Amino acid sequence: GPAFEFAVAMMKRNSSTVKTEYGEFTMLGIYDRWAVLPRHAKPGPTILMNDQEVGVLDAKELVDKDGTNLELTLLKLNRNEKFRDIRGFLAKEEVEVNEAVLAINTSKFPNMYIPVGQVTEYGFLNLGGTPTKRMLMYNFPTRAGQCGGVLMSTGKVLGIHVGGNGHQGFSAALLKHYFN
Ligand SMILES: *[C@](O)(C(=O)NCc1ccccc1)[C@H](C[C@@H]1CCNC1=O)NC(=O)[C@H](Cc1ccccc1)NC(=O)/C=C/c1ccccc1
Repeated sequence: GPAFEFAVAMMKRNSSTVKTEYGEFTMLGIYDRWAVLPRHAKPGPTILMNDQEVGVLDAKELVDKDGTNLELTLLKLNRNEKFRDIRGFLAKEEVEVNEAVLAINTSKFPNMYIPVGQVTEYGFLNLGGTPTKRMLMYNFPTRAGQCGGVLMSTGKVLGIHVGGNGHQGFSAALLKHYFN
């Protein structure tokens, strides 16, 4: 109930639809001109954000202290408007919750919300041939076009949807320290 209300407002204020050469994704703006996509979106020097061409000043593919994939890319966008600052909604470590909502904002899934149920710290996953850490898992059959979806509970932005095996979905935990 509260989590859906939270999700809808978060998506209205901070999310957008992006197209790269690799597809269409939900994008979440974090603060200032820094946003996040799934790594596999592979943003080039320009992206389409709500159909408008926007320059990418800088792009950072995140890894842990061993070089292990986190499956997030951080993007600094060449634009006047600043994102509302949502770092206070990001945890310091992986959040487990009993009820979460996954929010999608593309041309395909416009303004769609999915109650995924329980979110568990899955940790390690071999994600399409790549060893990947800090995965959050939910037992909903997510499908192609949901990448970049934003995983939320009431007052919490938990992670970004980056993959699925047809039966379970996985989110990269969105941690506060990535945005210091
Ligand atoms: C998203 O990337 C996605 O929704 N992409 C847009 C898209 C639209 C149309 C066609 C194809 C893609 C995708 C979400 C998955 C797909 C099935 N269910 C989901 O929730 N994610 C992937 O395709 C990722 C891509 C990837 C991740 C990391 C590095 C490089 C690429 N791959 C997987 O989820 C693979 C999973 C897997 C599981 C078991 C065994 C082998 C592979």
